[PDB]
Amino acid sequence: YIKGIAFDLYGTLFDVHSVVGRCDEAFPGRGREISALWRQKQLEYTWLRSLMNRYVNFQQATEDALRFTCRHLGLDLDARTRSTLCDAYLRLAPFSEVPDSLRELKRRGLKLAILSNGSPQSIDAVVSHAGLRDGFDHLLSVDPVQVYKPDNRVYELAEQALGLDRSAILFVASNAWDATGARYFGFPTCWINRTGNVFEEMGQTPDWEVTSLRAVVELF
Amino acid sequence: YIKGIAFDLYGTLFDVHSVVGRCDEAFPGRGREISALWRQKQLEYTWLRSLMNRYVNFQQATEDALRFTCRHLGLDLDARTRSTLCDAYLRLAPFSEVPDSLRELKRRGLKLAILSNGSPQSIDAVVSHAGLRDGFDHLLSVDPVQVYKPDNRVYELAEQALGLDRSAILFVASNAWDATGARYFGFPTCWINRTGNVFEEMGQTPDWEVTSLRAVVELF
Repeated sequence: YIKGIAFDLYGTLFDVHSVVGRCDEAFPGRGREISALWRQKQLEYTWLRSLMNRYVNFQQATEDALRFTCRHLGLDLDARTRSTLCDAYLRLAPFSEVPDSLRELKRRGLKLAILSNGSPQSIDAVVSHAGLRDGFDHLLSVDPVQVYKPDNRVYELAEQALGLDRSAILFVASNAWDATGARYFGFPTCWINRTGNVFEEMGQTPDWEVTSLRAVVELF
Repeated sequence: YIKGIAFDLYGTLFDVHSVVGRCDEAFPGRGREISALWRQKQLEYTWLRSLMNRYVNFQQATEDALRFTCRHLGLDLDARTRSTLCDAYLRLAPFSEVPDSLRELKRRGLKLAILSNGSPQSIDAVVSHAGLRDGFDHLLSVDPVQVYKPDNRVYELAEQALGLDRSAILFVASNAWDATGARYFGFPTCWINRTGNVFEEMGQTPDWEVTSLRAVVELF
């Protein structure tokens, strides 16, 4: 019996493809190439920094990842362009079904929370901009723990804040690596696989695999 | 004053491009595509498994990564092909200058060791096959620590086995992420950048950047 739901932010509720536009507007033609690398370095820097115990918040990791991407592509990223592209993450667009689904889940009397790598500021900005702030009971950031996902200390944070046991909290994630972690932690996991990717080969299998949040609403 | 040198194995002393051949022989035309993904999942699985505290040796991680790669490309990887491709890693070919350089470093009275993610069996096979076994004082595997690089517990292992303080051990690595870790640990680091890549954006900078081991020999 689930009483709450924890959602990953970037790539699950909000689409990061929105960034490719701003990237191509700054570096015409290469927008897709920049965004692709940026996304990869962003994740890599959070994983590697947590392992070396050298933490910096998501915004710093994002700035560092962009600086590496441009330097790696030979692109001259000036100060203002840097700030501009990085500000794009504060205006992501929610996936089409996201807004209506959040309302229905909430209406069913479910506790809804966000467990993201983003800083408390980032998370706030993104959800408020999309005007979805009111539909969330908790907006959790990994920041207080000074470590990123998939470190169990991050997941534990969701269990504490919601005041429920992990077995009554559903974990919804688009990244198969994130779902693997939460599954290892003990959260019953729902994987949102819209693009038909395959799960990671790290010993885990989600409890549910759906194509969008729509299937989640109908799970209740 | 350096008294010993720790070397990363896969990609630093021995070339993993040797695998692309066996891959293309099994799946003609797609050999490069398979190898590329395989290498990436291999590293990802070691990082993610260490973070979830769900360790399996390098050989297992390698088998799992190949199984994901083929399933992800739509390729039918049968049991025998699986074993065959995986056995390729036990026969990698050392970079051209590697053999002669190892002899000169050793001749200079330097303690030489290998600190690799590979299993004790893997490491042994690879170096013995190339006939370089005798040029190494220690062949260290992360296995005993039950965790992979860049976890500091892995690096500490090199400092203990060589019986020297980290400041007298030179760390030679081709992967900029590996060099970042060893640099954080305290090892004076030499990065072997043959293909002109850029260093990672994780706060570190190697002490030396060279194009091959040749420059290392001339460093003494």
